[PDB]
Amino acid sequence: HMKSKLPKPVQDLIKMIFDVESMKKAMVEYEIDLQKMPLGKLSKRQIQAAYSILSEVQQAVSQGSDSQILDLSNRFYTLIPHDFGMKKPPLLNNADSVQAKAEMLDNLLDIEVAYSLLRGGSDDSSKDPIDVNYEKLKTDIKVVDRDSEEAEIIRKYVKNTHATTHNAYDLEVIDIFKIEREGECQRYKPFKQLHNRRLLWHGSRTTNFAGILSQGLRIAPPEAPVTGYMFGKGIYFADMVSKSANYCHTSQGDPIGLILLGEVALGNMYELKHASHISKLPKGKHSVKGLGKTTPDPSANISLDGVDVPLGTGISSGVNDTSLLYNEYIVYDIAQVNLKYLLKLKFNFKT
Ligand SMILES: CC(C)CCN1CC[C@@H](NC(=O)c2cc(Cn3c(=O)[nH]c(=O)c4ccccc43)ccc2F)C1
Repeated sequence: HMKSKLPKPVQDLIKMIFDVESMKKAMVEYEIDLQKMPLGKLSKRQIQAAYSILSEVQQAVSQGSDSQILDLSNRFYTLIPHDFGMKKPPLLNNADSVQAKAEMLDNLLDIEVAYSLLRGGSDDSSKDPIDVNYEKLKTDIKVVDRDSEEAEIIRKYVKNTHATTHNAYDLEVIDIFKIEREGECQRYKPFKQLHNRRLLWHGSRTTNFAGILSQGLRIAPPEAPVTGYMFGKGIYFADMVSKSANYCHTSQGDPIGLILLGEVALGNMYELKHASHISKLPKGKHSVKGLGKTTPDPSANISLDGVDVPLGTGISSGVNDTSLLYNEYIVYDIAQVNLKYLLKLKFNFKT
């Protein structure tokens, strides 16, 4: 084949996110049986069906027995097969079981998109598959220059917003990509001049990124249990890099992770201290802010293309009885997100 004229960082990114064995490795982390439910047999209607059974388990948990829960728990394992042998699988009887399986199904939908792109489309042996798979993302990916002003700001945002409670690792920036999804700037147009626009982190495991870069950051479907998410079904961001970095699910077994920096139109923020499982904001509000105990220093804010970057060192917020150690931002319209950068990170585990 032609050998591909993309930059080397962009080629390694494409290899990373379209890695088939990594998708299988991700599925087994959720205790799924690849013998019964392999990567090829995965589909949206199976995942939505599973979401719905998880919504029924939510219902029984919220109204209190282990007799009826058994039936609802088993119907979930029917739709998404798990690897337990001749088993008796673990009972899904609490809020944690609902949250845990909801976050799995979240990941399965992103993996299904990644694999469907991979096994959809055309097969040209004369083209480099790195180029072929790059075009399927419908995203322009350019490498940011390490001496640029935007690179200095971004590295400082990584540097300053690593929390003391997440000091089992620290992060090196390997590559900084400027990204532009097809039609996203057009979709963002109603919110482009809205007040309180902020550059915020979104971390996910590397097997989600083909899905994210093709479909954008999305909302979990109607079938999904709204109790499974702390502030309901929206798109979640953080202003502390380490908080988002944790959702990469790096370890000593693959700490090369990916993380987004997106422009989020927060507007009038509906501020909250504790969990509120809502599927629609109160009138006049454009986002939720989960109030953190710690927050980046408001006086040390910096502008990048007219977008605030909260890159100050973590200080006390003056908020008392909150569930959250750090801030949290949620939007419930996908048009309020415009993804600007993607960072490839280097997790130095000190344990
Ligand atoms: C399931 C599939 C159709 C894609 C639908 N969503 C794309 C966005 C994905 N998930 C989220 O935005 C989300 C992500 C999390 C966890 N999370 C997270 O994964 N990364 C973060 O940076 C983060 C920051 C603050 C709080 C939570 C974070 C919790 C609830 C969510 F709804 C699922």
